[PDB]
Amino acid sequence: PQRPPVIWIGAQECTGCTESLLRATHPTVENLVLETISLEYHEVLSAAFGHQVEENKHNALEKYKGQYVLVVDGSIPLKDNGIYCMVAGEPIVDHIRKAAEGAAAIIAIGSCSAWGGVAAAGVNPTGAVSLQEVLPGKTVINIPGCPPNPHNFLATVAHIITYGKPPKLDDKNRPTFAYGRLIHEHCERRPHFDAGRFAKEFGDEGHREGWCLYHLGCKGPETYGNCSTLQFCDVGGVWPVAIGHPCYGCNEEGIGFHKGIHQLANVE
Amino acid sequence: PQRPPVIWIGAQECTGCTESLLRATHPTVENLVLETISLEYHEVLSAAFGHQVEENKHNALEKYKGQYVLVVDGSIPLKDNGIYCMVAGEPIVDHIRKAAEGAAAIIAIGSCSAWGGVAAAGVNPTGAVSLQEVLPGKTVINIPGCPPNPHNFLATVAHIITYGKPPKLDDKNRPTFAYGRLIHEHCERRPHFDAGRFAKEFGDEGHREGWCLYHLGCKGPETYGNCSTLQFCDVGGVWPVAIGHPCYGCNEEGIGFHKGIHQLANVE
Amino acid sequence: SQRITIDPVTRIEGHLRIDCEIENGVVSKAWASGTMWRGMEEIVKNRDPRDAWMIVQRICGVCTTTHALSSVRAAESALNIDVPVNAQYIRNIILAAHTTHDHIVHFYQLSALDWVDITSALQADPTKASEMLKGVSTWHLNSPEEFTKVQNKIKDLVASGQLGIFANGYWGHPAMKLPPEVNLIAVAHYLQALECQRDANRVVALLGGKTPHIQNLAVGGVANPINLDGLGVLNLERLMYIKSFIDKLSDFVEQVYKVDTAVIAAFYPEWLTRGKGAVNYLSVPEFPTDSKNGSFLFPGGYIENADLSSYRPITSHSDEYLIKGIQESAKHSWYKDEAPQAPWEGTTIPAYDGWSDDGKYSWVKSPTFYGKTVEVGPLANMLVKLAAGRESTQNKLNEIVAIYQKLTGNTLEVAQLHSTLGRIIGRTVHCCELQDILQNQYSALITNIGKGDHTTFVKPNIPATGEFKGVGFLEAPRGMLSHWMVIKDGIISNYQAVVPSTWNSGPRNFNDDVGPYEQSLVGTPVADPNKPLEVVRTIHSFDPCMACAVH
Amino acid sequence: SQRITIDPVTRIEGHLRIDCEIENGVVSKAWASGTMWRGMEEIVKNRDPRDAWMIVQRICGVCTTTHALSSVRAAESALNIDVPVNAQYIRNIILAAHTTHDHIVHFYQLSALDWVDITSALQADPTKASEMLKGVSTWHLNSPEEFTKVQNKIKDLVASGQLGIFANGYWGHPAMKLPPEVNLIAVAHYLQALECQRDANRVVALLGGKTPHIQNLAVGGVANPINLDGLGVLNLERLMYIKSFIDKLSDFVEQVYKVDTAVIAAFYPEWLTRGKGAVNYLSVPEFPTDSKNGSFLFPGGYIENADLSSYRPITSHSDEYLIKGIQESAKHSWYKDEAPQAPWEGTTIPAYDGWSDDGKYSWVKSPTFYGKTVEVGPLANMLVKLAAGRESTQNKLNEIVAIYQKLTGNTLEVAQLHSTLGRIIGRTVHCCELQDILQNQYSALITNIGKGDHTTFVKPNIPATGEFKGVGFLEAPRGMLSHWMVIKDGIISNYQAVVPSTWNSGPRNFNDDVGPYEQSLVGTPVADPNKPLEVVRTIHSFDPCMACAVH
Ligand code: SF4
Ligand code: SF4
Ligand code: SF4
Ligand code: SF4
Ligand code: FCO
Ligand code: FCO
Ligand code: F3S
Ligand code: F3S
Ligand SMILES: [Mg+2]
Ligand SMILES: [Mg+2]
Ligand SMILES: [Mg+2]
Ligand SMILES: [Mg+2]
Ligand code: NI
Ligand code: NI
Repeated sequence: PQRPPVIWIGAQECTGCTESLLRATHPTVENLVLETISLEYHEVLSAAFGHQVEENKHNALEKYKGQYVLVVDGSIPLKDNGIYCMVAGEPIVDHIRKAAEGAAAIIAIGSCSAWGGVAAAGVNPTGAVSLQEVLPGKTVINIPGCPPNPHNFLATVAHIITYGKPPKLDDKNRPTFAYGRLIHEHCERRPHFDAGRFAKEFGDEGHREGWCLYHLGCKGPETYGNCSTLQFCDVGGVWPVAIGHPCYGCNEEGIGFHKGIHQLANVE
Repeated sequence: PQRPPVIWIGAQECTGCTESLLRATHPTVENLVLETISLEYHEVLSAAFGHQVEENKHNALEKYKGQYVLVVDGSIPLKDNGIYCMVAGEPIVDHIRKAAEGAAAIIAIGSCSAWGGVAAAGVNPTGAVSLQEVLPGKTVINIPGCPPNPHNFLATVAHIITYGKPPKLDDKNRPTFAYGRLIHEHCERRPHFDAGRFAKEFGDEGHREGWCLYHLGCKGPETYGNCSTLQFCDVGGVWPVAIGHPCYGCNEEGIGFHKGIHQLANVE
Repeated sequence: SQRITIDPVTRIEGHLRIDCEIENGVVSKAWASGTMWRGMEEIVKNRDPRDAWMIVQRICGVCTTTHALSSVRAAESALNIDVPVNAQYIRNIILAAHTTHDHIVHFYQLSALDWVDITSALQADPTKASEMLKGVSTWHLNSPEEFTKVQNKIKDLVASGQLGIFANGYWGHPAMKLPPEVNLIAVAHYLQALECQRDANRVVALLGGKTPHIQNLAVGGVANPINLDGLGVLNLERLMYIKSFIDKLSDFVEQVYKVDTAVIAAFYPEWLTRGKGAVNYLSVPEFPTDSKNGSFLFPGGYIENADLSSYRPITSHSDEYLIKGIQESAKHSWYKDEAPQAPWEGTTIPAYDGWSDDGKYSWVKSPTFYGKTVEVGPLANMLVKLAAGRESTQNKLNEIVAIYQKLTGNTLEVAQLHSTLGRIIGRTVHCCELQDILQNQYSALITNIGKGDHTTFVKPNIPATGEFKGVGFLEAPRGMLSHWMVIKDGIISNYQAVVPSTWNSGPRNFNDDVGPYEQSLVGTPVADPNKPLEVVRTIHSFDPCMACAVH
Repeated sequence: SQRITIDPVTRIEGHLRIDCEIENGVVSKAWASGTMWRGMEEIVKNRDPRDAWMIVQRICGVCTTTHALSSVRAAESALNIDVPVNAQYIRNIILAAHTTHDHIVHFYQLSALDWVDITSALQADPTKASEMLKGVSTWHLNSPEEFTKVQNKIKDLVASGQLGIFANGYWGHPAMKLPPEVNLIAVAHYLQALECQRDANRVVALLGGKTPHIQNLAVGGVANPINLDGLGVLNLERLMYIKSFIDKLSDFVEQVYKVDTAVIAAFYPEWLTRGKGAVNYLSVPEFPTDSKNGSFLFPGGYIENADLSSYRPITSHSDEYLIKGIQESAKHSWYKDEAPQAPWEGTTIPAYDGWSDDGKYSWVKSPTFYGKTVEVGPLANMLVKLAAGRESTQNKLNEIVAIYQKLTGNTLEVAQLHSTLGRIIGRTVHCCELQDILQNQYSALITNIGKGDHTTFVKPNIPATGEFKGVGFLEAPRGMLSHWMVIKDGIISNYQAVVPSTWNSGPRNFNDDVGPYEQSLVGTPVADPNKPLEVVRTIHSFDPCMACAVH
């Protein structure tokens, strides 16, 4: 049977958001592209290149008009008429706007496309902005993280396919199943926080007892996400805090890539 | 190379503690028996039966005197002179005491052998007791749980093999890496407990938001273990509370099999 | 005659002793003895009905899940609670995935070394072994290279002088009939089976909260919180993860386990002509799919005197004919009250007086159905399904028979299923059909959640006065299970479990009639009475669980 | 003659444009262009040195880990911090396991579809395909049954009319030389590769906290808390879990990836005679094992004019000869300052003015070593190891050559390694040797913890005045990486990354000399200028990463 079509365009991306798919297990990337979807355009995996792959994109935009899911990773650079990302001689913002016109659903995967992320941090050399900022009249589903657990994306796509609509979203258009709660409001080290049991430096006694990382700069108190529950890589027990390092706030605008690792978070 | 020998004797066991090994991944049960150890006696898996398997036991007890790890699952029944568990026409307590004489290390795997467990609960029909109770002169390493995560056992064995001594133990002779902390002092639902966000019945709104299970009878506040961190089955996210059911205290004497599911725990 | 004892019988769950009288190399009489008792029925008494399932699940960790499910069903029966359909789907996925693990482990880890000689496997030509399976299996892990790797693992084990679980096996026994190549095939599959059963239990764990010993049930439904959009609960991502493991089970079950069942039968055809344990068979329907504890995906029934054509269908767990027929006796068991007891009036009063051939010799009670001995388990459940004309079962059996026919030139008739090999075949058929149960119930759950039904639990009320009675039936891996609960003044006043291995392994009954294990052994040839492999072959075919049988 | 553009070049990381003049069916001149810039060097400026690694790791998510490690090494260099040896072991395991994933994905997901025709695979006989690999591989998943299942997946994809990532591939191109059977072998291995790379990244995740983008580093060591007896930290159970994934990688690497490398070479032997990019090569030593940031398991060095016999070894990341030689020019890049700059004095001032063949045409800078163009990456790293007389490298190369010899009757000499296929071979050799790095460093970690050393982190101090310069070298999957940090008054006053794809992909330099990509393409035959598969074959052999090249 026919599979739902997907068009994936990378802007100012590091490829980590695509790479997250290679860690996924439900579905694995091979089952994703052979069974779950038809990946009609993806430059990292496409056999075709150059003129042939742009032919694929245009054929798919016409054949699947109104039906495909558009996915963008990376920020979109607007400074100097879009020249900081040029594909086939034209600004990526133009490619994305064209693809957005016939999209059934639009997903910003990763913090860069969701809110500008690292590429928009500091002085923002390229005038990088989010996908929603480039598409003001469209509802963009934001799946932030640097990169998110791939199933935050895959279960969003699955909800669209299986039940015919997006999952429930918060007021930043983030799926509530993955971003509905602060990490600190569902973190297994909260007992240590509550008791004042804190690591003060990596390798100290409290650190080696698995105590809370607040005083190392943990941004869990101001970052929405599912890192403490869903965690990463499906092996069990693997997320930054569990390994011994504070959350950096990479999911959350104004936290990750803005505050120093060891800068303390505000607690609600 | 030669592999370290293990003798496993089941007393009043349900076989769940052996079955835990079939979920293990590091090592898998096949790598355990082919690479990590030599399993010289185990009635669930051994090709030999009857007089041939008893010959295996006696040969191993001699060949490996002072060298083998003795593992017992199930409680040991003392009532009526041991007749509630008879193997080859003799009370199991006699088999265990004989094998204990030559053991390099002795492990009670599961709550039944660690402290009597379910088989010793209520009116205790068979006068079931723990392995330590039948071996007063020996240091029995207790790995409780019903059954424990198999790696609580396997990493204990590995410590004996790799570094030559048992892992660090608490004052109940339980390995600290697995039993050193109360579940409630490392539980990811502690923020909800702290905020008074509680499920009141299965299926209610708070339950369906993943709130704390204290008022459903969660025994995390009075049970030592690693269920919230190591969890179970190595798939990620799988332990009773994460699935939606309170901890029952199965690791902990006086809690599991004594307190009702919905009876409330004492909080320190 | 000569008298032998097999104690312990290994590669079972729990503690079993088998004694046989042998006349001229043929078993003439046998005794089955469960040698360990815990008193789980007394341990659970006098507690809140809601607590029973967590306690009685510990009757057994091989058939984990089963006593938990039967216990909640018994309390729900007593209290008149209709379980939400989502809770049924979840309970059903757990039971079907668990049973897949259970049956795979039984065929390979518990049984294969009765039929397979590892020493002979060392002589095999791995390329010849792989060629034998051409057009018999499409499994992707039957290459000479796989078989050579497995052969080398065995080689290294033997060379180490530490044979461990393989030490003193029945290598070279005259009843070992496989060629070297088929021995090697079977060992490779034994190892591969461990990955498939692990995946089956990943399904169980994601819904149960762990395995062994699930922790997601309740009197009134399940503790899983269904919320497609909820963080930390049973959402779409978690369901997708469950499905990823469900999908991993079918190929091994269909292309390895099903095929090896036919291969073993092809090389051991005499085992289609012995090991008959009974002429009556019972199974209960299983996998309810409506909102009123019914509409089962698998049918149940009662066959008398091997007559499939006149069997009695059972379509309800409230069937009064089923309920009224079940009794247990302790005449030849170590309990005090010997007359047949209906389980709601059952007692379990220990009365150990040692072994006596003509007196008491087991901790297992003797169950009867309207006074008759009955075999339960996968042979019973297959024959009932055939009697019901279930096409899925006939088709699956026909696939096994087709492979057997390709290898032997012969077919299998239903008469030949009343046998040691028929019993093994029924178990394989069950495991195969359970894969469709899993797909069906996963799809049913996804569909129902999509309709807006996220309900999972109906909170019970338990009257604080009055006495009332419930029974929970379940078709377990080893056969019909029933838990019988009496509630008085709000607590459990009686609890009796009648477990499938109780039916099969129970000793001679109130009328001194012989139950399935003991009957099945009459006529067994024993080439070497010091090494009675043939007796263990037939006993293992029943998949004994003595923690279950005795509790 | 004519002018072509390949834009986008797919199956790379990032945004690349390749232009070629074709004369008489052969590339006569080429331009490489990085078409996306973020300004990561400017984004990290003015911050605390300890924060840089989390930011600059995001230079690239394909070569995740690498910029994080180089950044902490750069700050440690500036600050004169000796990293605890346990932190080195952990960093090394991460880098080696990451690189295993990276190289596998490059050979299969990124490169194989240059050489493999999926349409032709539909015509293959799966049994003939399996037979071709006898005495070539012992891999356990080369059976006809595996290959038939894979063939049916292709069949179903094509039949659906939705070829997706396979649509409009170069099927039937005259440069596609594999027989149907070898095309099917390669597709089966392409899918199998995805499992192996997943296992490699499970190693990375257990120490890094996740991947992509690890989160366990620090200026001063690592954030992993070593405590064999500690709950919730890096204990013996967690280490055993890491080891279980390390052990899963070798068979695929040695029995599939290594063998397929020789198979591709055997069918495409002319590709040993084209694609030379440079005559100078650079690699840095890697995997330090002492307490002073040295004692590397892999050696480094500088080869000039292809002379292995007179190469200059590099044994230290503080080597002043290495440090002083490195500069970058922007004459033909879209930056303002054009004269060669040492990276501590580097600027990155954007000056986009559109494409000009003779002016500026790329966001990639042009690196030189003492004024010469240099190829970095697996070809460089292999040639340096051969120059060092490293027996492990010689032996691993010889294993690939022996398979090639068995298949063709011909041998491979070192002169043939300066080529597209030689570059691919160097990458395969690296992936193979990295499996021993993993075993070695896991064992070293276990051993050291057992001696009672659980130290992982030395807290840095950063003077609030003064100007301090540091450089962090790392031998990344694509070649020598260096991060150059200047600290002034406690904060980063300059940050310059010189990345391996910068060396290889950079445009014509200050003296208009041609870098490796552009040089390698001269002489490439192009059968069809509208479908320049041959150009992409050579470019892919360098494993371009343009987020890395440009940052
Ligand atoms: S969100 Fe992070 S991983 Fe994804 S493109 Fe941006 S930097 Fe890369
Ligand atoms: S500060 Fe971080 S480690 Fe501590 S409880 Fe909050 S989220 Fe967890
Ligand atoms: S501890 Fe639990 S799982 Fe282990 S033998 Fe006892 S009842 Fe069974
Ligand atoms: S009561 Fe139970 S669920 Fe709630 S925080 Fe404590 S351990 Fe966690
Ligand atoms: N299956 C199983 Fe256990 C037995 N007999 C139960 O019920
Ligand atoms: N490997 C890699 Fe990425 C590039 N080029 C870096 O460093
Ligand atoms: S840094 Fe990112 S990955 Fe999760 S733990 Fe913090 S939001
Ligand atoms: S019931 Fe047992 S398994 Fe853990 S969650 Fe509680 S100690
Ligand atoms: Mg009738
Ligand atoms: Mg009973
Ligand atoms: Mg210090
Ligand atoms: Mg740079
Ligand atoms: Ni059982
Ligand atoms: Ni990169």
